[PDB]
Amino acid sequence: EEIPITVDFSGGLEMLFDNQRRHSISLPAKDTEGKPVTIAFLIDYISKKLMKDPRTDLFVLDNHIRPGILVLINDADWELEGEEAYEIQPNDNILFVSTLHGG
Amino acid sequence: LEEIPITVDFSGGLEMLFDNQRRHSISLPAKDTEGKPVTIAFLIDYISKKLMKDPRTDLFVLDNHIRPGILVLINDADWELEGEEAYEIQPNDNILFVSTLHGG
Amino acid sequence: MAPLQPGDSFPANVVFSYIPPTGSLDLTVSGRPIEYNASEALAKGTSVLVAVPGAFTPTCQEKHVTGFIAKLDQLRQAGVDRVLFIASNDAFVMSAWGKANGIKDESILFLSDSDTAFSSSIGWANAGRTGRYAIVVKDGKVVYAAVDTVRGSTEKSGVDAVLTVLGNQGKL
Amino acid sequence: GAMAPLQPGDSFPANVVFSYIPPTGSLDLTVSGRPIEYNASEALAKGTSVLVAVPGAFTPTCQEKHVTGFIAKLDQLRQAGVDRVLFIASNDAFVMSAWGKANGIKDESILFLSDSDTAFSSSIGWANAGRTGRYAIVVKDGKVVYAAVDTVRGSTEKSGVDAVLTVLGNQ
Ligand SMILES: [Zn+2]
Ligand SMILES: [Zn+2]
Ligand SMILES: [Zn+2]
Ligand SMILES: [Zn+2]
Ligand SMILES: [Zn+2]
Ligand SMILES: [Zn+2]
Ligand SMILES: [Zn+2]
Ligand SMILES: [Zn+2]
Ligand SMILES: [Zn+2]
Ligand SMILES: [Zn+2]
Ligand SMILES: [Zn+2]
Ligand SMILES: [Zn+2]
Ligand SMILES: [Zn+2]
Repeated sequence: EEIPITVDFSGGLEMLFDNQRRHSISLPAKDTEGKPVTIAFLIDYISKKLMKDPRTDLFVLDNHIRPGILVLINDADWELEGEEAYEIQPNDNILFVSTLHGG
Repeated sequence: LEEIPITVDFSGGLEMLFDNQRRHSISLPAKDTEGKPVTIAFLIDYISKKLMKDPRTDLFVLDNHIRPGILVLINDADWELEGEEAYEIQPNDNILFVSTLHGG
Repeated sequence: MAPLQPGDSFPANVVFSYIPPTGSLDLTVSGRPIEYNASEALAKGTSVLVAVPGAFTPTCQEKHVTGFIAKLDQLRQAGVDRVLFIASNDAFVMSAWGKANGIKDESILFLSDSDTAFSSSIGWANAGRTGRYAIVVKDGKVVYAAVDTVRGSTEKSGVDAVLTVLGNQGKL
Repeated sequence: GAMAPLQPGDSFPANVVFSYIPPTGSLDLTVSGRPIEYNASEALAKGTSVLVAVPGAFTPTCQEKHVTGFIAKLDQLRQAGVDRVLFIASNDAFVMSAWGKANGIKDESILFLSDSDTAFSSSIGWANAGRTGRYAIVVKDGKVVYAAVDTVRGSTEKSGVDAVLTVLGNQ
């Protein structure tokens, strides 16, 4: 089976995806290892199958998400729900916002 | 029973204590209350009680001594070189009190 | 605009921006500015409000605020309930000025008359700076309001002028 | 007034003057010096310079990020060839002098000057409502090599120390 989610891109990140904020995608509920799908897999999936800009520097840097991007899981900062390890569940929204603030 | 004539100057904002008059003429008793030659210490005391026109005495003298931040020049010479408060005043000396603090 | 005079009611809707003291003397750590309702605070008790052309400037520093700092005990003894120091400087600069003078508490508050809005309304401001004046208030009513127009003078707005006018009243 | 962007390859504008209190070696914020004029146009006409503008002295980002970064890496700026570091703001020269002292600067390593009435900053288009913008201008023997402004509040990406160092290493 596959699992359905919605990913949103804001703060300029949308421009990397045909200037489109919202996307609906169906992930494999399990990774190559066969373990439940996690945000880390998602991030890796977006960079390789959804970005239309070839500069992957701008979203993921050395297999992890670029600094200065907020990640909200159902409107909750992913620091409160596990980072890059939250096991993705159906109809889960993941919001990526790039901000120059917080420096 | 002779006197000593001098001129005292106030600058750096100290003049505002004397209705903005810088120069003043004073004739001092050549001997003080214990009969010794009159000194700057006597002068400072005299100025605070008999010459000031402003009621804020602490702006000139504090705890029976000159307020800090006031240079004292004796004929253009720093009174630290001539002995402070113990310098025996000579006739026609010019004593300049100038505040290093801005304003008063 | 009209000169504010003794016997007048202190104006309404007078607000200052200021960083409440936290107990720190660290100049590198800024708090968060908020509003101070001067009209409400002055409505009860005896207040002393002093304005200075500029924070960290020589006369404003070496004479005016120093003089008040030297005689808080005398001001308290006189019944003064609060001392306020204002200027056009922003609430961050005013707070650093207060700290630079070793004030960690509410004994003297350091606030900003933003855009000289209050000072301009009473005719004691110019070119983006407040004048050097001092207002004494008692239960909403002005009891003293004088400005030092002569360069460098603190005769009318200094601590001693405020102490003398206070001695002609009795309350806390 | 008149406005013209200041861009790499330009001659640094003439008649640019700031008001400042020269460092005497004291860290006492209660004793203020005497402001004088600083002829930026003449000082920048020889050697590498780093002119950094900040919105406001004693404010959070201006303090806790921007100036602290430059102070932390003066050795690295010196090693890179920088002859002078200037920090300007609309704050008057007295407040600027107190800000520098509050940061332990007792010498000329970093000068703290006032762009009075944002006269210079407004002439290059980086000022508003009586405060300068957050920008940085690297200059070398009179000619501008880098001039970037940080528009987003809190950002020191373009005018911060690390931006300037990167620009210096590319020559
Ligand atoms: Zn990661
Ligand atoms: Zn008179
Ligand atoms: Zn006389
Ligand atoms: Zn002479
Ligand atoms: Zn000495
Ligand atoms: Zn001698
Ligand atoms: Zn001695
Ligand atoms: Zn003389
Ligand atoms: Zn009236
Ligand atoms: Zn600190
Ligand atoms: Zn200021
Ligand atoms: Zn001076
Ligand atoms: Zn060099």
